[PDB]
Amino acid sequence: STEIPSLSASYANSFKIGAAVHTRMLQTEGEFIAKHYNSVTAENQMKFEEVHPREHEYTFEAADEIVDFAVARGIGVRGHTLVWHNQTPAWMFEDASGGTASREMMLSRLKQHIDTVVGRYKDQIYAWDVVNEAIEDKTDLIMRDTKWLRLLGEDYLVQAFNMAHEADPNALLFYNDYNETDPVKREKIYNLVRSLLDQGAPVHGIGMQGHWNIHGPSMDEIRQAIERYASLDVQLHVTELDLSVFRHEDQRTDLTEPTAEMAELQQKRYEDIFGLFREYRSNITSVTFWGVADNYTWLDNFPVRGRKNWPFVFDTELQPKDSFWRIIGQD
Ligand SMILES: O[C@@H]1[C@@H](O)[C@H](NCc2ccc(Oc3ccccc3)cc2)C=C[C@H]1O
Repeated sequence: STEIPSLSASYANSFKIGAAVHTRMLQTEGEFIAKHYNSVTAENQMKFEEVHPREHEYTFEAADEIVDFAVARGIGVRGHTLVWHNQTPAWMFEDASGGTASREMMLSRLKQHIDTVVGRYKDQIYAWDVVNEAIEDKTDLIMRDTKWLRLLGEDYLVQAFNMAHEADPNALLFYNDYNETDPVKREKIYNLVRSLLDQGAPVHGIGMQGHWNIHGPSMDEIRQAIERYASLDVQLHVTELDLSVFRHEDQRTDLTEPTAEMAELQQKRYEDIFGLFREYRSNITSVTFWGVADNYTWLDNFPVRGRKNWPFVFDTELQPKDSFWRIIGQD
């Protein structure tokens, strides 16, 4: 579209290159997106609260527009989170008295939601994040204490995957999570999917969120996670990749642009990462960035409200950053 090669095309024989999108960027960044991405994920417009605000009311307008945009351009679409403890309306977990919904209610409601959401795009979504972030970060805790686990039951994951698989048996069903490289959590995610496959659950892939930063995880840590998850004979997708220039609970806030140090480390960081992905392209079939360009990122408001970040290879003006050129695939 100017002087830079299509990022997605440079990986056409390696793995998809995708981005998290929102309908608001389609009428302005649609061309840029179609040029550089052969996959898209709705950042939020396909989550439970966004498509099923009320029990008897579905609002698919936004998600439908994203799908029409992609499908008409040969662009793949990943469905994000059907079951997650966040961005899920309260009515789903409540009964008529405002009390907690029963197991039977949870099941019938989850069934209807899945059939409607997954069934709507039957054969159009190549991959669905069936369950998102079910494992704890606490060293001594395996399963995250959520309303799905409490009101539906310990088999809520098996339930979710089975219902989604019936709504569309051709879509790849993924289990998505973050801090997937941390040794302790890695083994928990590994044992989860492992146990699921053993139960006969239709889980075909593990989603490595990739919410990393210019300081970690290291190459070796990512390498072990890759090989570990891959050994399960499932596909691996990097679903929400971003490299924050800030660390956890970062105290810095006077930055209008990355420092020279940040820019240098991020550039080298992206190079090493995609170098690693190419090495494992046999296991990785899709790599999605949680955003299009630095002009917008969910990180600008999380975990610090109003703190600008620049975690992508494209800058605020949609121009390729130095990291872009170091990430161009070999096809
Ligand atoms: O849907 C994605 C989601 O999967 C992602 N998880 C990453 C993540 C998970 C937990 C987390 O931890 C906290 C959550 C709330 C409050 C404090 C910490 C921080 C990031 C975030 C972006 C969303 O668009």
